Amino acid sequence: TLATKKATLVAALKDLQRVTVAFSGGIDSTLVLKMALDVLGRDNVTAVVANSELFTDEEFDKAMSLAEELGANVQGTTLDYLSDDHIKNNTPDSWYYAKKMFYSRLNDIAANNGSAAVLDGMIARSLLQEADFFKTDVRALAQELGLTNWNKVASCSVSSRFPYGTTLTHDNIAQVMAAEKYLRSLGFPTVRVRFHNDIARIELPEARIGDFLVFNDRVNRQLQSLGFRYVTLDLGGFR
Amino acid sequence: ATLATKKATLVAALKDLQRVTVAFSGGIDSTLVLKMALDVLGRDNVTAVVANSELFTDEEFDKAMSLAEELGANVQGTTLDYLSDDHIKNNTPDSWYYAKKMFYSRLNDIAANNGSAAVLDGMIKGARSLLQEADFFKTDVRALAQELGLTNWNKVASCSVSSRFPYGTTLTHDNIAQVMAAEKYLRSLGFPTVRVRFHNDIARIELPEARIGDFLVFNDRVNRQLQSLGFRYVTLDLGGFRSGRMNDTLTKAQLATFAASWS
Amino acid sequence: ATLATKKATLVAALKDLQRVTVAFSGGIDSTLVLKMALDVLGRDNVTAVVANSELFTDEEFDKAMSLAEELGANVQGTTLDYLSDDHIKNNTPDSWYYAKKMFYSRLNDIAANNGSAAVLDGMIKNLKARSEAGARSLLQEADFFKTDVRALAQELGLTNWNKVASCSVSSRFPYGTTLTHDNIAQVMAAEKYLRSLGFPTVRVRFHNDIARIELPEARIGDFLVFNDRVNRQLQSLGFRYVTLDLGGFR
Amino acid sequence: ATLATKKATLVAALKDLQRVTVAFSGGIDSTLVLKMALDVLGRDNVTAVVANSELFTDEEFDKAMSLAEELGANVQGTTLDYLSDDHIKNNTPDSWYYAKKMFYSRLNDIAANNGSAAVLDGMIKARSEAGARSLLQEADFFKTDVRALAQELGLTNWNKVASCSVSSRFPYGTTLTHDNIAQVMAAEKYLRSLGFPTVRVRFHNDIARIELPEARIGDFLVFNDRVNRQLQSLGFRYVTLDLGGFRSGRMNDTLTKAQLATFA
Amino acid sequence: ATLATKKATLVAALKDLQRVTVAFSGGIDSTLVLKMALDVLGRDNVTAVVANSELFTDEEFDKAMSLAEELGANVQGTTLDYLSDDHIKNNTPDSWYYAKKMFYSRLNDIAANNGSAAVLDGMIKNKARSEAGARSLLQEADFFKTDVRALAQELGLTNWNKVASCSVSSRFPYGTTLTHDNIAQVMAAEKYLRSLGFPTVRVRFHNDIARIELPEARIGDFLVFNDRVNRQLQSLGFRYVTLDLGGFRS
Amino acid sequence: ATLATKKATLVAALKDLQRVTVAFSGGIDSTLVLKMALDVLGRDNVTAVVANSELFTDEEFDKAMSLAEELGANVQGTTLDYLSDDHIKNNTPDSWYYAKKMFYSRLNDIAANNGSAAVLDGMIKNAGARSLLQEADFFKTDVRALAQELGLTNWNKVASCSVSSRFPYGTTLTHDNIAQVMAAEKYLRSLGFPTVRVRFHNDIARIELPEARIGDFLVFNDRVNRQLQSLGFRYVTLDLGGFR
Ligand SMILES: Nc1ncnc2c1ncn2[C@@H]1O[C@H](COP(=O)(O)OP(=O)(O)OP(=O)(O)O)[C@@H](O)[C@H]1O
Ligand SMILES: Nc1ncnc2c1ncn2[C@@H]1O[C@H](COP(=O)(O)OP(=O)(O)OP(=O)(O)O)[C@@H](O)[C@H]1O
Ligand SMILES: Nc1ncnc2c1ncn2[C@@H]1O[C@H](COP(=O)(O)OP(=O)(O)OP(=O)(O)O)[C@@H](O)[C@H]1O
Ligand SMILES: Nc1ncnc2c1ncn2[C@@H]1O[C@H](COP(=O)(O)OP(=O)(O)OP(=O)(O)O)[C@@H](O)[C@H]1O
Ligand SMILES: Nc1ncnc2c1ncn2[C@@H]1O[C@H](COP(=O)(O)OP(=O)(O)OP(=O)(O)O)[C@@H](O)[C@H]1O
Ligand SMILES: Nc1ncnc2c1ncn2[C@@H]1O[C@H](COP(=O)(O)OP(=O)(O)OP(=O)(O)O)[C@@H](O)[C@H]1O
Ligand SMILES: [Mg+2]
Ligand SMILES: [Mg+2]
Ligand SMILES: [Mg+2]
Ligand SMILES: [Mg+2]
Ligand SMILES: [Mg+2]
Ligand SMILES: [Mg+2]
Repeated sequence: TLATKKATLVAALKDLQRVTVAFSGGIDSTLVLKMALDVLGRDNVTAVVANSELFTDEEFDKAMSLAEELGANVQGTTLDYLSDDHIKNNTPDSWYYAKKMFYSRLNDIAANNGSAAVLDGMIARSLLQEADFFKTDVRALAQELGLTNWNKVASCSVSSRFPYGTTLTHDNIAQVMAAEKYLRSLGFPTVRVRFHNDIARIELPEARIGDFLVFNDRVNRQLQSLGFRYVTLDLGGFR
Repeated sequence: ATLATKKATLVAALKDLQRVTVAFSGGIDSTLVLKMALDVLGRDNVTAVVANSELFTDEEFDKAMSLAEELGANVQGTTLDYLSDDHIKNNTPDSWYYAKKMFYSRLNDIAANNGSAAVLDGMIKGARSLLQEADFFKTDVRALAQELGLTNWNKVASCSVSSRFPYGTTLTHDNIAQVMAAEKYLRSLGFPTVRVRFHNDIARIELPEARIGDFLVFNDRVNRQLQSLGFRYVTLDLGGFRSGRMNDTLTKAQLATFAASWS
Repeated sequence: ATLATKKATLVAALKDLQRVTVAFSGGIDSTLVLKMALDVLGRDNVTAVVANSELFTDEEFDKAMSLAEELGANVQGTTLDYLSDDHIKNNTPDSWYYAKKMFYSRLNDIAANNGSAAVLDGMIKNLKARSEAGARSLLQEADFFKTDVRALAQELGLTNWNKVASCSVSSRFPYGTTLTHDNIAQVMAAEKYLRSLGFPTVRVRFHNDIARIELPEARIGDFLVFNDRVNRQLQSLGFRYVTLDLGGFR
Repeated sequence: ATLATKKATLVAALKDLQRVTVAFSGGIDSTLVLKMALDVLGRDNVTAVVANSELFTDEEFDKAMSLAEELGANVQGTTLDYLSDDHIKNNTPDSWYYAKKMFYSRLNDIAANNGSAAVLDGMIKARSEAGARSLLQEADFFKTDVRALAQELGLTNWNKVASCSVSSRFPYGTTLTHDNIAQVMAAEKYLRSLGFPTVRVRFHNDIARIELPEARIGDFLVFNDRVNRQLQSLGFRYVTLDLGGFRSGRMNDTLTKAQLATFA
Repeated sequence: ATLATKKATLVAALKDLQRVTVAFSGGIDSTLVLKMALDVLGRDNVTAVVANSELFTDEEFDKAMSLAEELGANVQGTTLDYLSDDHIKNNTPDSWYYAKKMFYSRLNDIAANNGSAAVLDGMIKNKARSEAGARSLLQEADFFKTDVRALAQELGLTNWNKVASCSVSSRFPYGTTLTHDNIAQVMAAEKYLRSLGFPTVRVRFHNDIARIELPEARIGDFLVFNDRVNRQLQSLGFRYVTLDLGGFRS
Repeated sequence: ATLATKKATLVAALKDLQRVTVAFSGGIDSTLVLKMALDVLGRDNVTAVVANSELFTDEEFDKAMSLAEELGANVQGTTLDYLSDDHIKNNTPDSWYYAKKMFYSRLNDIAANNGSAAVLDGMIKNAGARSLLQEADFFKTDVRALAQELGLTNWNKVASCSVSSRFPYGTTLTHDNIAQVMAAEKYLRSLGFPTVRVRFHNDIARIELPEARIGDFLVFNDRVNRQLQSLGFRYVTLDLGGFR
């Protein structure tokens, strides 16, 4: 039952005392943070929102507001992922070196503010995952707590827009980020502007490509003014 | 009158029954009944029963079983053999009634053995439909479900696969699986509301009209996929899913007459 | 041989016949036969005949009638009752021979009654019913292939002819399905309505209570604005379900 | 009767007249009259007149002048100011008639000054007021007889594109101006330039209401934004697409085509 | 500083007022106010008022009345005749203000007649209200949008009208006279279009023209309804039914 | 000037030349020229030459050979190797110049060897070759009018362009990369899109379509994607700007 799973989560937090919660602003880390606040109190919880080049300022700013809005003391940290050459040169194992810096930075903060653990929200401790929370358990328990506000856009590292072996730069990331942001603003929340030097190759879910046709000309000019020479749509669609 | 009066009628009927067996489909209506029964009578006085059958997907049974447990109910699966009844097997126009009889015979048998005073279902405006007795309309169901914190249920209206077949066509495991696989494939492309109507060698696909503009990119893949499942011709119904429900005043009048001409 | 030798062969055969009846479909081949008959024998000595029937559209008929007039021929329409022949009515693979037999029988009656020496059709080189009725395919006898037809038509200044290939409506019904006046009309009215929307190439395949519409796949995107009207229009023609074949044309 | 008799009637009427002024639009009908007039009376006895005006495109006028020259006729262009008549300028339901009145008046003036015996048009009361002669109609030509004789005469060049007075883009009672006429003409030309040869930009003050064949509306969506901006820069505040399309109800099922005709 | 400090300011202002009349729209803000008013003053000391009018739909009124009941408040509906004010009727750029003037006038009449010490609305930190002395307690306690959601969550509030309504006058050009008939026809058109799956829509009124505003991303799927939408809005009184090429809020 | 006047100028020039070799593409312009030459000089005094090459399609070549015979000309096929020239093969902005040199050079050899007085092509208004339509001031509208008057109706209506334009400047043309682009465009034309470019970007194909056609193309996305991948592209894409 959900009530049995919440007790597992309630009990696990009680044993840990002071915690540092890795907070993404999504529904999962939102549930963890609110449950931590409810059982341990605001003086014993630290919300950490990681800012970095591989994810959007909109997600960072949204998460920072939501943690404060949920009543947690919130702290920002900036990771410089591109200082790592594996990330900078986008190898197939970049993902690994990024996570190392992420968890290292939160492990440093937790040891430095007296936390007993770093917590995350995977379906470090994933107490939701240890308590056998499914996606549906997350929804019911959050509604029960009166939670309705969280970032519903699933973010993924911008390195996925670049081929392996391509050097990431500050300029490349900003160009892809602005292009994807413009496209979401047209009504397409799921999109990728895959970077191929002078070509942008846009990925949309195949079910959305018919609706996109009204925007062809505007997207072409906009992504050209961001620096692409050719703006194209992948016939295979998203993934 | 207000929702609170409708809720109070519901609480009162539940307490009077003491022990209930709740037929739980996973839709929003039976969820509210199940939630209310647990809350007023307690978990030891409620048995959630989910009927699994050949006419419905294992996906709906599994989803329903998990939701009943997640709400804190003891839930037991039971399997009905609808195709053992000749009216159902040959899909007569009253097949629905013998299916419902076989359904309710099974839940009354379960109720007698677990000491329940009644079988509850989620019918709204031998079994008891407390939502209907308390004058719940569809909007009342949604308001109390929101008030109660209920957010998980199957939001796609489930329907017996017999409706995909003409009256008089014999249902088989082969033709049922053929219809379900076609519907599962179409859902897997992003069309959660769809019907693959069976007409022997013709597949007639029904979509919400608002989605048919999106579908064209899949024409060739759906054609070839449904052919390998056994159809010779794969077609899209021009009237779409629930023809006439979206139409202007004159053409809903016209399509309703067309729909009555084949009564 | 040269186009000129083939043209000369055709001219001499026409001269020998003096008076002719041309089976005129409006297509390029009988257009060439008809124009040549006119040029060699004169308008007074040529009767152009367009057959109207239940298995083909009135639009194809009226178009041929106007085209023959435009070439300067006296044209007469005749009606065939193909469904009175049970071999046609029962839609077997050999129905088309009995259709052509009835067709050539009517043209021989017309030719006999106006004193023509032959019935002419536009068969070209690369048919039993034609020879058994004694009709002449002078383009085929003169070794005209399709490019010879185009070459002589260009030389004659012919530029207007019916470019739409006609097909008997019986292809809308599966083999063994009985043709009736009502089910033929139902398919014809349906296809005529769909063409009127801007789809000149279309098929309404008959499957009793199901209409299965075939469109060129490149046109299906345009069709969506018409879904509801086509659905209701074809139900009012008697179908229970109106469907679009996901496979497209043929 | 027979085609040969209809041609003879036409030839004789031409001979009885001896000198004519032929109203030449460039269409097939006035092309046939002009060719027959030349053949019977000779170029010195035929004057081709092409009327230019604000209610039609410059392309069609220039096209007609060249076509008459191609037939070997002495041709005169004349310009009409239809907007000087208040019925035309204020677009009343009878505006068309006063347009023809001004048209036939100007051609009669030309014919009287060059010594023609009649004005000829290619029609198959403004003519009975002016004295205009429709010799094809007096000889009972139908449309196919016009086609037969044009082919028989070896005519192959004429304007096959249907022209329509731009006054039809304006509601009755709306004042035509040089500006709003040019505004409508510029809009339709832009839409034709995108690949839409059958189109109307109906004028509704600050609104443009575009009529397209419905089979084209799906492809048109790729141009929405460019059309919106282009027609706004021509002076419309709102650029809209008629949901009923070009010639509403002509492509509707029987029930809803009679309900669309009832509403109108 | 903190939500708690802001909540405290609001609670004290509520206590100081003892008895209040709450202007309840059904939205999140006035939902927060009404819940705070009920929790602090008790159900006998708060009157929830939902304004019904021609410039808004019966559906939003029915939702707000029902929502106020769900919160456990005594709620009373009142009807405003916005069209009685000629500034509103002739839709000048100042129509909005004369509407709010009439609104706050009616709420003061109710509050004075039930013995309330103030009318409360749900204005937050982010006009004709101050020209009536109505109190925006969330605004005085410096509630921003995040504070409203933060406190609503803490109070267990999850149910409110999430669809922001908009006065139907925005469908009419400045200088256009609003009538009972043209308001109702614009409202029925938008309702019919919402019923097709377009919750964000505008039917702009231009006498005999309806100019429909849709999000551009929806227009590809909308084509399947063109003819039905065309005939439906003509049956409502439009002579022409059109789609704005610029989309929603062009 | 009237069409009859320009045609008369054309007739006189042809008579003046007596014997000509006509560079025949199958398009409307060279079709008009070829027909006028045949009509004025007779089949014995006209040689139609159709150039086959690696930069233009075998289909357009076969169509012209058929069209020349149908027009009543003795027609000769000749094969050019544009790629044997390094300027062409290395695809610079000067490639066109060497291509035209090689083209007119081969036609001059043919014309000199059969005794023609000139090579004729179909240039219209707006080298060692005569463009009689341009000298007689034919515009596109005059070409069509005279073509109709002559009863000409059959010609290749899709405007041809050297395949080298599918590759960026500085990209070396190969037999393989050309064939890959030629197969991709042929597949696309076979679906009903006679105007298309498959622009080559190594592992990316960038398809250009007339924008008016892009709405209908969507029913083909997956098949074009799969087909152009088996031809060797990794990503198959559509240019949002459309054709040209
Ligand atoms: N900027 C970030 N800052 C802090 N924590 C993060 C951040 N991004 C990801 N995480 C942490 O890592 C966990 C898993 O990350 P991820 O976003 O990939 O999965 P998720 O399903 O979206 O979880 P969530 O719903 O919490 O966002 C989050 O629950 C969260 O604890
Ligand atoms: N497989 C099933 N297993 C158990 N109970 C079922 C099942 N299907 C239907 N029911 C029960 O019988 C009632 C009838 O459900 P039905 O599908 O006919 O309408 P419904 O609106 O979908 O109901 P609901 O919202 O409760 O799912 C359900 O409310 C539920 O109580
Ligand atoms: N409705 C018809 N009316 C008169 N003759 C017809 C008709 N249909 C076919 N024919 C005659 O029979 C001949 C064969 O017609 P068929 O359609 O099988 O071949 P075709 O290639 O289309 O020839 P064509 O170019 O003349 O149309 C025609 O050339 C014509 O002479
Ligand atoms: N600009 C114009 N200039 C001179 N005459 C004109 C002009 N427009 C129309 N006409 C003349 O008035 C007659 C009627 O023209 P109308 O457009 O009404 O019919 P039509 O069927 O198109 O005739 P046509 O084939 O000659 O174009 C024409 O036949 C022609 O004689
Ligand atoms: N029909 C109405 N009846 C009663 N009060 C209303 C009504 N409409 C608006 N209001 C009141 O006026 C205040 C502001 O109105 P408005 O809708 O413009 O802003 P809002 O930000 O949407 O507020 P809310 O979230 O409460 O709906 C509302 O918070 C509410 O107190
Ligand atoms: N494969 C080719 N073979 C023979 N001649 C050619 C060929 N391609 C071009 N030409 C000749 O050179 C001239 C210029 O051709 P080009 O394609 O560049 O322009 P064009 O407008 O298409 O002319 P056309 O209508 O005749 O094809 C042609 O008219 C023709 O005379
Ligand atoms: Mg997340
Ligand atoms: Mg259900
Ligand atoms: Mg034929
Ligand atoms: Mg005309
Ligand atoms: Mg609101
Ligand atoms: Mg060419």
